[PDB]
Amino acid sequence: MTADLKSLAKRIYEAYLKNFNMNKVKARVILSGKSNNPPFVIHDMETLCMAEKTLVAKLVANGIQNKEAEVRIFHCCQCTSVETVTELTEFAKAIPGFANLDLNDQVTLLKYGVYEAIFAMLSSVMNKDGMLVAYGNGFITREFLKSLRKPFCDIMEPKFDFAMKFNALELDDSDISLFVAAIICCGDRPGLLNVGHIEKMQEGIVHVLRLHLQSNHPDDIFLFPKLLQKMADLRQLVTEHAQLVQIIKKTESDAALHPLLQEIYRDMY
Ligand SMILES: CC/C=C\C/C=C\C/C=C\C/C=C\C/C=C\CCCC(=O)O
Repeated sequence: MTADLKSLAKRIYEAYLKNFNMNKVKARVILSGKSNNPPFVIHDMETLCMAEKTLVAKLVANGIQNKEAEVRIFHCCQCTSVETVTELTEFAKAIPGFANLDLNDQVTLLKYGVYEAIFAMLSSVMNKDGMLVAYGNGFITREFLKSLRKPFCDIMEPKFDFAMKFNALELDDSDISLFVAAIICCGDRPGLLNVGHIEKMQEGIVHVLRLHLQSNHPDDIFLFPKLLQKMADLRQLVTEHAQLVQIIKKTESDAALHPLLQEIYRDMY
């Protein structure tokens, strides 16, 4: 007559496999070079423009009215975030207690948590040379993103830096699913109404995470505190990312921000 924490961990993992279009196994199969619709490599302007014509044709169907390359890239980044936000919102229903919260608290938790979760999961599609994009159908190089004009070259590099260290922890999907659930369940988000119930939701999911890591990673006795630190690092990465997005908003008139993301950023930090 106790909670079955192993079963809860499996429920979380299954919800993550169902709700996210990309997972670490799927990404690694693509990244390894394994036969139908392999990713198109974007390493320079020529290959960016070829990939766009095949994979996002509408965005470049405007002739002389097409936006600048960097702005098109930023638009594609935002489309990816909007999709991942939708996936995270459905995933969160699997977290014990989340769907029992008031709707406004669900919204606040997702508002602060989504970009932390986005950058954690992005590590799964990154290696030291580049990252998968467009539902696994493109691979854009880290050097190409660094070559973009300021401020757009400053978007991805800190995320690659985070990812290389995160990937060295050698987490699998069963671990990452619980880490993402724990990110969402933070009782210290600004503006929460029912802090007490959220704190107990957080305690429960972090307990599931700690026990799972103990079992799944017997070789790394500090993995749990390492991941607690990664959550704090992600909060700082998101604060800095939001500051850069605000610079883009103020100084780049063509880089329209999608309304869902503007709402996430509004009053965030
Ligand atoms: C063929 C063109 C398609 C894709 C290549 C262009 C851009 C890369 C796409 C996605 C990159 C992945 C994640 C985006 C990272 C940070 C989010 C920045 C925008 C935001 O603040 O929501």
